[PDB]
Amino acid sequence: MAPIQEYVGTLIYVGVALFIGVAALLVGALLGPKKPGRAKLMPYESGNDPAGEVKRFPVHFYVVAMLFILFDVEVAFLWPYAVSAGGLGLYGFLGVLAFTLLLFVGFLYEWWKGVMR
Amino acid sequence: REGILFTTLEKLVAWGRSNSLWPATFGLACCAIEMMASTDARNDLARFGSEVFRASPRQADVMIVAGRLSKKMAPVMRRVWEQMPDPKWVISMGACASSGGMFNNYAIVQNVDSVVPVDVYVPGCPPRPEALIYAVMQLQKKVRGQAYNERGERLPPVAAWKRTRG
Amino acid sequence: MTLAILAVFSVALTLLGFVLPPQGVKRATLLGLALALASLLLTWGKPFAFGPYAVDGVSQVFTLLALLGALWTVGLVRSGRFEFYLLVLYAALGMHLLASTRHLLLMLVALEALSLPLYALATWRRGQGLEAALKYFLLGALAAAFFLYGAALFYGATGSLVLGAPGEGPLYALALGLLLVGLGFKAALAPFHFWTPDVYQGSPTPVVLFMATSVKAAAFAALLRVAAPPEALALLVALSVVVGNLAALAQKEAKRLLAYSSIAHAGYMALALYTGNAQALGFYLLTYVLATGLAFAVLSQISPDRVPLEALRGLYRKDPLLGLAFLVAMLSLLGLPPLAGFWGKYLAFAEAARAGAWGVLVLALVTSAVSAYYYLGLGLAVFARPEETPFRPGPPWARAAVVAAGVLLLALGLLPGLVLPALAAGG
Amino acid sequence: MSYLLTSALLFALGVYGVLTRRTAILVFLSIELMLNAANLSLVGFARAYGLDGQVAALMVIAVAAAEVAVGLGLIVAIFRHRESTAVDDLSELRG
Amino acid sequence: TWSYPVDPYWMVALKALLVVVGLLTAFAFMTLIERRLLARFQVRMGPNRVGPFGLLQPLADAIKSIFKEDIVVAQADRFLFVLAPLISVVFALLAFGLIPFGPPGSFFGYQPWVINLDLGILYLFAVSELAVYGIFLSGWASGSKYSLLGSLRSSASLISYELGLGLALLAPVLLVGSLNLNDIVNWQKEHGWLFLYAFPAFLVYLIASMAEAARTPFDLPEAEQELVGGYHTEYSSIKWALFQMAEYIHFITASALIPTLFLGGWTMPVLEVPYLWMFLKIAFFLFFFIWIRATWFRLRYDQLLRFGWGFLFPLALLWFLVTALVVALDLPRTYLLYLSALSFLVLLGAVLY
Amino acid sequence: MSLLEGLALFLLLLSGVLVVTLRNAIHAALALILNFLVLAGVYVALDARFLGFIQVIVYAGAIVVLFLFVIMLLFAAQGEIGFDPLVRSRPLAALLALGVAGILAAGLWGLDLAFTQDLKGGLPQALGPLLYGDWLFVLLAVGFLLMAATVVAVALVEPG
Amino acid sequence: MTLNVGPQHPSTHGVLRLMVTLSGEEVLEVVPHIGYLHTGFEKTMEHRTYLQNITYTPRMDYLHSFAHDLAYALAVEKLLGAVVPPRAETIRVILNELSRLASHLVFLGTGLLDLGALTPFFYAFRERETILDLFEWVTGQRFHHNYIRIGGVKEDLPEEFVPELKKLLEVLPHRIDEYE
Ligand code: SF4
Repeated sequence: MAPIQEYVGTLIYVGVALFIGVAALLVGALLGPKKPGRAKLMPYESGNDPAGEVKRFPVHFYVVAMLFILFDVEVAFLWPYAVSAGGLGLYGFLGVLAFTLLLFVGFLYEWWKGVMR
Repeated sequence: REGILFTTLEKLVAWGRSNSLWPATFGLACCAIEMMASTDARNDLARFGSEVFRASPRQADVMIVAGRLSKKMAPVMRRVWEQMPDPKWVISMGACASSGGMFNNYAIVQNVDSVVPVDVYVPGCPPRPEALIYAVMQLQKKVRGQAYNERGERLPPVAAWKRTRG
Repeated sequence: MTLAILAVFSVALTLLGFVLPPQGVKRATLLGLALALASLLLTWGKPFAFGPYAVDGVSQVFTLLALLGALWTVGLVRSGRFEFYLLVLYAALGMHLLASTRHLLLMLVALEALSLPLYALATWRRGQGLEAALKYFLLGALAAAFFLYGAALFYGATGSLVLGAPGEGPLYALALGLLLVGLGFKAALAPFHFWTPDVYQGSPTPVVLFMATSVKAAAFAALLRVAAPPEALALLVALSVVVGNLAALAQKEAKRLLAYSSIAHAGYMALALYTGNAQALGFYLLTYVLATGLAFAVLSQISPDRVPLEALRGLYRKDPLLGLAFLVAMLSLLGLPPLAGFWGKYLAFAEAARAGAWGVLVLALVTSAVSAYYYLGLGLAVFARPEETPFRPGPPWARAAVVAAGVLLLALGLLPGLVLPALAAGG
Repeated sequence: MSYLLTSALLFALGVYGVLTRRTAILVFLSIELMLNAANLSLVGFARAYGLDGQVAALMVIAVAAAEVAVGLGLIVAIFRHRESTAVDDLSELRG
Repeated sequence: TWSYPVDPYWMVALKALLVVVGLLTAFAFMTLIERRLLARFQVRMGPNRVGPFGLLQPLADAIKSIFKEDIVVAQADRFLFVLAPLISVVFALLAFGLIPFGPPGSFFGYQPWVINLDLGILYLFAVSELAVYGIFLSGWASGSKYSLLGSLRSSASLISYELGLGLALLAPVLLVGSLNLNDIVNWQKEHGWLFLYAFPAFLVYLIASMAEAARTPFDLPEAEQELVGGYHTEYSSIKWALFQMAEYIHFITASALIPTLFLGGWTMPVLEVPYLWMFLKIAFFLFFFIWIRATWFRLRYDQLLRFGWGFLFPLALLWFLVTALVVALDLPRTYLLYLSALSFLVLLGAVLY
Repeated sequence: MSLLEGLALFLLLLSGVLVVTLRNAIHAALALILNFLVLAGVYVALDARFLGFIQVIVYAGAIVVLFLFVIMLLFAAQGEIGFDPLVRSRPLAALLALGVAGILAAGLWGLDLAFTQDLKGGLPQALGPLLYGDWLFVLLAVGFLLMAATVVAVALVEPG
Repeated sequence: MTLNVGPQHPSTHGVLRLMVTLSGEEVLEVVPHIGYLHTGFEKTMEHRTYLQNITYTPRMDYLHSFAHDLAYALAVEKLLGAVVPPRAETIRVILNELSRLASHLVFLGTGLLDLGALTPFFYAFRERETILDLFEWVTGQRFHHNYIRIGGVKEDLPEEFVPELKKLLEVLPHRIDEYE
């Protein structure tokens, strides 16, 4: 069960953090000299820009991201199972086991193939 | 905006700043190993607040011009200098920087202050590590606002807030 | 059961296929399907539930058809890749799942299950096959949202999450429509159709065969488990048959044409729904499938990629048998006697007349005449246009299969009263 | 009931989104919002009918995610050698 | 919870506010100490001046940090630039009020914790994702594709490991039957600490807790001597500190979580002294990390990815599954106790070198 | 009730407004997260706790991030990239929007039900048995669905 | 991208500018660009005494000064014909090899620091200091060592030097192993 109270408490926590946040920033905004750059606005790779080529970049990042989603969903379910489990007995367990094995295929596919593509 | 209300406050802030100074060293030649020396081991920048080293000079402000400088390297360096935020100091480390020794080529740059302010000279190529320590003590106490010159001339705690970025 | 085979086989096969060369995997896939199909046969005439998952006669029938289609299509391509089999496998299974439950959410899920890999299958990697794909996906997800909204209103209208609840009127009335929306897109009923010709143009023939068969089947199938106002239906149908035929005048390309055609057919199928008689509708779709199957098979041996109408012509020369097959097809699609299509048409019509919807029904009859234009437009062309351009002679596999089909067409043309008696028992 | 009005509004809004934007990804974004409108609805009905709509929601969610992924995969693959972003722009198929 | 009565909202606020600045001061003196503590190890001596023992230096550092305009570039994303640190720091702060420190209500009649939940882990897990939002955003904000590309590496990687944490958190939740912290502790109060019960999950959790940017992952990057890290590099004044700050708070949050989990929070079988035992665990894990920080290196991310992906996450769930089996099967849990301990011994001994 | 309750729905709706206006992709996306924040809060308020957390976990945690990685990948923080092939369609969009709500509203006027038969429903405790046993079919479907998705996803990127 | 990895960036001990054609994770090719520390010693020294020139040698490589030193010394000595005391060559070699060790210290020092943990550096430096201290004694200088006056060094070692040298030879084996 739960007290509605603690959710209130949640909101509390967040509001505090934001104030202190904002305080730091208000300091930041107003303080210091008001002297601008005009060429320090150009990047730090030695004053060099990373500009030199513009192209399309690895699907690697997609792959990982996508992966994570699926498995995050996986996890999602295993939490309820975690809650009610022994009470669900062996039939509980078997279902989950099946399911799990399915997602393991995703992994395995990617193990022989390799995430680097 | 740099620390002041009454007397107390600015001196406070300046003390804070001075004792926390963050070295961005800018190696370029023989200096570097002696600088690495100046950090390491039985050498201590520890209690000197300068145990702090950060690759971004956007995140550091004390420039230790440590090496030897070419014509070809000069504009580069120029931008490097340029890429510092508002408070910012130039130590001219060792002789090579300060004026450039024996090399007197038609192929070189000499006497680095041409392209930058200088607050501190520390000659010797190399000097003893300790001299640099001494230097940072200097630069510390310079910024402490006790700064003077030997011609009896007052030296303000800034003199490279006398070459400005905007 | 059959389902059992699917899930397992799919899973196993996934990794296994690496060991095999793609041809060995093609071999594999062929086997699996055939087994799953087998398992239907051997269980034909008993219903088996396990939960809301409940395989019934109706389901059974439609998945006979579907599995068939997928086997064929794989049949046709050896220049592909094993993934392009796997996904089909998957999809089929997804459609099996669709039919054998009346639990709405599963049904929804099933739609997604079938639609996703289809998109991927939508390309021989050509640029076209990505545009096509994209649209279809995008539209699909939109319709999804509706279908989802409908479902939510069912849970709204009753605590039920499974078909069979009567509610009151308006909310429930509303809610049901949005289910028709989903289904509509999936069967590509007008006015949820625009994309389908275009997508066909973009997509290579074998794929299209499969899509144009199975998905429609599935859609009507599932649609049947739902029930609906006759007025809505009448609208849909009208638009489908009219627009279909009108745009078919505009045509100059096979791929788009056939889409339009199968929209007209969808209109016709939707008639049946007035009673929801799946003896009638069962029969129809079965027969419809054959013809439709036939048509694309032929087209593949031409090109398994887009080819305009003209290119096709002179087929009897190329092979006599092929010329006759394709010919028969056109007539079948006209739904003539002594081809099963006439009866199929009739049966639907009988359910319509019970429903007492006249105007519609009449119009339907009119436009069923219209269609004949393009069927002869092709069918005679077969013998004519003696110029020959790219033709592919294919395997014995397909040739035999196809000629079996064209005869089978005319066989139920003469004995449609054979299977139908012991059709659609619901278990 | 209020909440249920709200849900419908969000559905409507998303549509206005989808229709205005010709940039595909922003469409896709909109779609997602509509989907969530749904899940809210479910919750309302859960207060009537007993929390099956929670489980519902969860299933739905998962599906949404799935379709997201795939859609983005496609989106990716389309502009993996093409620079457009609004996609009626591409109209190779047309007739 | 409902099982324990609540404080009125004002008093919550008071506590919240306190603990927030408490954690500020926490980090402060920690850096100071870490710096120095490294020095000793590293045959050098730390601060001993401006202190003495450099005790006033953090203040000094802060004062330095301010009075410098945090630079804005042309080609900036105004809102995001400011926003991106805020957010992260917000989400770093958050999730610690949750945690108790002593027995219920027993902080001078008021609750040790600030908040608490029945549904503990979820919150934690949830908040952890949102920092990462910050990560790549900062990148983007800066409009440096150098920074950006790094942030993608980073975020991606982070997120992979984020997943392993989940699979870890399933395991004790089995045992206690819940993710309510109090209850988890209390379970251990009777039955015993969780490091007993699932030694290989302890392992993976540790190694997952690395991933909170904790180095030895450490192609984190930083700009120093690498393809630069995101976040920083294009920032300057206070904002840079913020990034750093956040990273430390994660570190510190983590320094609590691992005790919470495997040993429980406070709590000793040998004597009950409330506050003490907590700090002591904290302290330990801290020091332990610092040993890591020194004596361990940089991977090459490629390695790391292979590692998590190929080994850790499947293996983590594999172990979990075992445990889930035990708990499902409702037998004596003893056999698992037996197995875990042994399996660790095995899995160390197998590769003793 | 309706004081705070009222506000939260105003805000929620507001977040919605933003995302369909915004032609700063990033700004858009960001709003949508804030949306889910509210929505989650409201979930909890309507005693759906689990659902609350998952909303966050999935959408914000995973989903939008993935989205973002792509739009960053494709270097467009704005949909302002051209100008529209039709602009007439804007008011027409706005027309239709009103209609689609109107019909739903009408439908929904004519009823009220219970809203009341449990409390503290967001607890996975009582939800487990249903899922596990009855929604189990769906579960298995889902699980496969994901797997298929994976494979698909792969196939999208490199062939095989 | 084509990254122009410039001088000192990221924190590179060395400097130079590199146009890194990066394929994506696997580099394509690096087009090196230097000239950022050229001087033209050789000219200046042709405007100097040979003796003077001996100061220029440590400014080349300084990690091992003595090789330069030696190489030049010898070359000249040879050139106009000269001999070297035995004791001289012995010492000179000692110093040379000591400078060799120094060089290695720096080589490995940077390696360890650069990738991987920073730490091992500090110990190597401790030892390096010792070496340097040894040098301070004998040449009056930390480095840029000068002692060689061509034909030997300037004068013989300190006697105190010999003990101290021993010390470091004791430690170093033991010390080395753990670094290795
Ligand atoms: S000034 Fe002295 S320490 Fe520096 S580069 Fe010259 S020799 Fe090296």
